[PDB]
Amino acid sequence: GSRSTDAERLKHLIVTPSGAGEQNMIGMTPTVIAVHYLDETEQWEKFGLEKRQGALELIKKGYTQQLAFRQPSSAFAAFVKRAPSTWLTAYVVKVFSLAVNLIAIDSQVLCGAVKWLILEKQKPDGVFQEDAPVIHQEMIGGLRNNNEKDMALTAFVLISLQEAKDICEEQVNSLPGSITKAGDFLEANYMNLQRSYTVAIAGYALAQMGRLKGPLLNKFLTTAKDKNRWEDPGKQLYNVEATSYALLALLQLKDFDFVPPVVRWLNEQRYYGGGYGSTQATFMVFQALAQYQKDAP
Amino acid sequence: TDATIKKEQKLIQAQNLVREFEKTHTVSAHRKAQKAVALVSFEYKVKKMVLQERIDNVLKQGLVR
Repeated sequence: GSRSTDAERLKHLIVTPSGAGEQNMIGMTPTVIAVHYLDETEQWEKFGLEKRQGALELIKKGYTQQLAFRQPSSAFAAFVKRAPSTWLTAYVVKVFSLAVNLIAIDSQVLCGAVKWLILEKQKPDGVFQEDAPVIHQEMIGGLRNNNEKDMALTAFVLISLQEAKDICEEQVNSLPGSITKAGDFLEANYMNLQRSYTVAIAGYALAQMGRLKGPLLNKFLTTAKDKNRWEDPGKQLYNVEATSYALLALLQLKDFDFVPPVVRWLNEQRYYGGGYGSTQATFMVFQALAQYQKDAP
Repeated sequence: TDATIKKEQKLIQAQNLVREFEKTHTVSAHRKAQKAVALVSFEYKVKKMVLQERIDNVLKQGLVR
């Protein structure tokens, strides 16, 4: 294991959530992940154990406020009368799943969203579609790129369902089958991917269900630049997000030999999240580093 | 009916961990307790509420590492 990221570098991540259906999640993100990371690296003592309760209060505040945008179908959108967003509903599931360890979260809100995604937004071929893009295109990270959207979005949604599985297993009968179908889609087109971003995000999705191996794993690994990062010509934030998904995949594979260089690269970026368009990069870099701290030998 | 057993187990797990939390008052114990409770079936909505309230009260007292 490597040294943890100094808690002092993350004090700006304790934020007050505000705005509508999308903006509330943009504010909720940094706080949830900061607490998640500080919890795992146990830096509260050497930082302010009382600040945690405060952060928790802000998370509860974000959660309740998000419920005002839960539509009758269990889906989410910037406004209750706006067509529901596949990506946002999936992201809400993603964030709430990690926050299950911090505050009370209604399983039916989480699993209701999961059920809606499966029943309403998944094609018979396994693909997940977005029929009402979020207003804040800057909050979806690398998924903003139009190329390989079916793979990228399907991977993103699959990740959410996978992280929600433990919580929703007993109440969403179709969950297992949905995941299988999504995986099948990713598998049949993985070798054809051209973007390091899609390779990384889809790689993690496949790795979680033990399907990242053989030539797929070879593709995933060889896509990395200097064996320490997954990048494409574009915003650096997308590469930080991509490489974070890649780290999570490697951890899932237990490939601790390939891990050190990746973690070193991420730390060397000295990216501490926050700010316009940082949502995916902030959530992912810290989810990935926290997981690293938790698993890595 | 293994589901009946699973659900009862989750409830047992949640109860133990919540009790453990009331004992130690640590972040680690808080997290396990909170997630455990989250896993308790709606079938036990009442004790689930009672268990959540117990978590909320331990936090009101303050954590210690």
